Amino acid sequence: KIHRPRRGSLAYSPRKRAKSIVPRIRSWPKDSEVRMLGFAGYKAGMTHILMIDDSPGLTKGKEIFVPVTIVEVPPLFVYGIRAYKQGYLGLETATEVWFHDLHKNVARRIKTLPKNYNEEAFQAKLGQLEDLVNDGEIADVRLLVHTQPWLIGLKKKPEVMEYAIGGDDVKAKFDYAKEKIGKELRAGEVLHEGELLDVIAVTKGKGTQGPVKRWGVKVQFHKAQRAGKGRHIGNLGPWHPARVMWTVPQAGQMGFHHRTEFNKRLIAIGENGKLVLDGNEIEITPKGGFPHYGIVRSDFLMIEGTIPGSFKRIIRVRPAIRPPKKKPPVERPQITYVSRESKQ
Amino acid sequence: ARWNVCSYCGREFEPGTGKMFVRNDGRVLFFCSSKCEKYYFMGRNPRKLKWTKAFQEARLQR
Amino acid sequence: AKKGAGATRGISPVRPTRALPIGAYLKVADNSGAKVIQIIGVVGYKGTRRRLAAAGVGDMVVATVKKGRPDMRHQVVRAVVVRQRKEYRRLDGMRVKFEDNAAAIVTPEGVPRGTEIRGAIAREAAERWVRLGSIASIVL
RNA sequence: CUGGGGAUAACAGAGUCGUCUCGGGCGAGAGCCCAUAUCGACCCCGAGGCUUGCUACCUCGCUGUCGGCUCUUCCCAUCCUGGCCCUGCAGCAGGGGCCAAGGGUGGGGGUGUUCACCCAUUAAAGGGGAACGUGAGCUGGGUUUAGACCGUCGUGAGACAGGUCGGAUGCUAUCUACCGGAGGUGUUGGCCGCCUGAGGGGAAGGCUCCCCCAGUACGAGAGGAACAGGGAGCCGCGGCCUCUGGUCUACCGGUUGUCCUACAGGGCAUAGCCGGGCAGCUACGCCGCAGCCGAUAAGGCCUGAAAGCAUCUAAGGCCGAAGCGGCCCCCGAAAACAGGCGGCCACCGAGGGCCCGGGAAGAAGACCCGGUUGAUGGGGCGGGGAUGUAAGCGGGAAGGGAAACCGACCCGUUCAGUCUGCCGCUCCCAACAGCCCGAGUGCUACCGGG
RNA sequence: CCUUGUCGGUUAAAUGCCGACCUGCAUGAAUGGCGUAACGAGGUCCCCACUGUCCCCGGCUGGGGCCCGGCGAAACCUCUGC
RNA sequence: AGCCGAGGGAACUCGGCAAAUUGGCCCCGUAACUUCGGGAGAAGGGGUGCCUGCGGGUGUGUAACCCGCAGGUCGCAGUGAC
RNA sequence: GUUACUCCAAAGGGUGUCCCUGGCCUUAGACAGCGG
Ligand SMILES: [Zn+2]
Repeated sequence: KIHRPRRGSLAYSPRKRAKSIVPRIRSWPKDSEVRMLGFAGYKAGMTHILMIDDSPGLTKGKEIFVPVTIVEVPPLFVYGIRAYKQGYLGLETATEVWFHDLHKNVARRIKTLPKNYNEEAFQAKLGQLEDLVNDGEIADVRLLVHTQPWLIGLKKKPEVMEYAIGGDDVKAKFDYAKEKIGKELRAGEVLHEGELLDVIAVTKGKGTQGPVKRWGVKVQFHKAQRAGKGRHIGNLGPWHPARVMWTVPQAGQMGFHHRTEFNKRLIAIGENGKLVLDGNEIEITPKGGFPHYGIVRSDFLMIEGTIPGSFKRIIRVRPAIRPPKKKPPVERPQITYVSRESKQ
Repeated sequence: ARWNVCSYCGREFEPGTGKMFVRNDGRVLFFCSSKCEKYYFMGRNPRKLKWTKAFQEARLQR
Repeated sequence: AKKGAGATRGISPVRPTRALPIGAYLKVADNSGAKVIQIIGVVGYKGTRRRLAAAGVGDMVVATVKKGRPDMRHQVVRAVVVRQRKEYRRLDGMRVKFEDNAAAIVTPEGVPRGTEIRGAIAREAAERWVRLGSIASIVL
């Protein structure tokens, strides 16, 4: 006989359209630094730089070529604190506290906002939460966040999410949260330059596709091409078992999947659309803008390589949950050149 | 980070782009794009094309 | 160290693209009896169903001698590739390519035959095999 | 040709296992001597059903087939990859055996071939099952029609489980199955948003080379290792378009033949042919893919009796694998204990759909952003890009003609003109006018207030 | 037939093709024997050139397929259908 | 049913099936073998547009159809498509 | 093992455990340790 490995992976099945456009983070890393474990933004475009290699391995100490993805990140607004307790099987929500004066555009997502809810009641509810957290029935604390697209002119309907906090304790977490609620978070207060990140997003749509493109099936011989069966597979299976198995390549939806990617290095965090190299202040937006995305105004991240999704899509980053043992240092690498030329 | 110079249309092009062509005699050529390279190996004359610099170098020799 | 004063190998950081498959005819650039060769295999390669082996610059191939002097024909040799027509990226991002596909005939343990390479050769070949740069009067 | 037959063969199935493949007991004898490192006769005892036969239980119009290509899955009697024990094991290696089925096991030459033979590589290039897996999936080389040739046999018509040339390939999917997409009812009041995660899937990773260790231990010399540490690639998986290549029947230019009278601008000839090409799609391009904790197998040990000694086991401990479980990724409230939290309505109206302008999404449905609290589409103004310097006017031009004047092409006016499935500013036109679905009833048997 | 006979040439590698041999199972002289220029939509082996046949597939066009309006069958069919 | 495809060029397959290459006209030059008629368009090579002109053949012909040469110039490409 | 039969493995072996039988030993036996 002849052997080869099967065509495609059974680890990303069922290959179906994502339940939502906003991604979902299922697991969170073990960090000791008490801080928010992630941030969110909108993707703008790609370009390239030249930098002196800091990462272990030959090519270290030389000038190389590095492609880069720019992620636009205006500040977030913290509007909630949420407690969790332990039930029979797993965690379960216990209490929520919201802030009172929320933007007029949050009701584009959450139509049913409360009516009286002044600062009196806000502070009373906070106090109740604290008297609960000092008891012992509490397992972890998380923050509720919403984005502000009105600043960059992208849209008005916002995105709402729930992020976790670092640390083994809950009262330190509550102090952090109680200090942060009602205000804005910027990315420099949370993310460091040089960290490894995991990026999380929803991929581009390709539509209904066949098995040649969707699983890697080999095109058939030219006689079958002239017979009407070239981009088809040959067999749906054997005679016994007398049913089709789920492992047989078929056609269907390709793209718009919820994906994750490990270990992408954050290189630079900028302020107001400009990158201040050691020497001088510079812009990142190229001549003529970015294709399919305009000009960058607020704040942005440089990410080494590629990430999942189309341009104006919502991305979510977290610190690496699966890092190696030989890490590159945490500091902005020496950058010698950044491309501002036309990308269209 | 050197800006290199096209051997067909004479302009400076940025790091991370272009091509180097090596002849078996050791002589070298730099190309900014696919167009300049194809026109070179095809045989076109950059001295008649007003978007190159050979054009001005000839405008002198007129 | 064990034995490094006189050696035959080295490390390149580039790993060019694999552009010359089995069945390809390469010119011989060295001054051995061989003029043309045909690739019949690639050393240090494992593949899959229905795939052919392919080599690029700096790679050693098992070849046959088609044209050449009588005491060299229908013989099986080993050769290092030194040039290719298909491009390949260098670290700074610029790309490089040559005018034809040439090889030098060598020994199964790196030592070359011949005494002079007529023409230029690629830098990666000479970084990987340290006795070739000692022959060619043009290295790029 | 007809009429019929599974009362009767070839083909796969069932039954059986002489043969077949894979094994075992005993100890003759061989191994410098030494029955058991290795080999094990003669005789005796078996497993499997992957060879072949025997029988004739199913099927004579269900389908009659060999090989190949494509595609999925399983067994272990293990070829490499992980871990160990004996050696007639110095090292490098070899031979023989135990656990282990997670991954891999490829490319070519003649032949219709399966197998077998050969080449060059490789960590190694294992053997089998699935209706001798797979023709409502392809092909059609072989084989079993009708044509013809040779050799033998035959008085002849003619035959050959002998060779050779040639010789039809049908389907609108009724039911189930699978891949993907939607609409309902239920969850004992309805609707927003955000979370838990029962369970299910996973190879998401597998392997090789180089430096060093070290010309070191071992070895008379020849030769020649290992743990730790650093790096690189091949096969596989999942994504992106900054760079490089391909296409780009948007767009720009050059040119042939003919027609619109000639210029100019156009139609047709596969976009007429040629060259270049942005967005978009793509790979020949580029980015990413942990080893750690737990419990075990073969095996190696401690304590320790049965059996006052001894003994890894009987009872009890400690270690110990690419294998099992979890950490990690994908799906997932129809998870029938049919969940948890916050908020808004009900006991006119919270919310939702149609409709309008569009795509970052798309076979229909669904999805996403916007709708005058407005830059969603168009336009105008500018930026960037693709081609490559428009028509007209003025001057020159090989040469010709009395002269007026012809004249392919060239220079200037001109980084020009044409175009923009790209960005920005700006309310100049249009996102108006509206229309429909919609919870709302209670009792005893109650839980805790009244 | 034993047969992929043997020796040589052609290939990295030859159950092939070509050239020699002869124990012709079972050649042979008008059921003609040996040759043969030119011819053949005849069978067969090699070389050069050419290529998406293949490595290994990708992009584009027109017609269908899909939605909408209209006309409108049949083969098949015990009942059913994990 | 059709158009293009980098680098390699039959490694595909029973088999180079299918597709591609060549392609009109003038000049030069053309083998083995041969039934001396052929092979033979063997093979292999160079040229080919537009413009300005100069000459020749037949003819009474600044009617008509044909045959040779120089110079200038444009393009990746002059049997430019068919 | 939970199989009347229909439909279910051997030769060869076992200080695994529960029992029968018959010899030899025993007031110093059968192991140990101390020495000849
Ligand atoms: Zn240029």
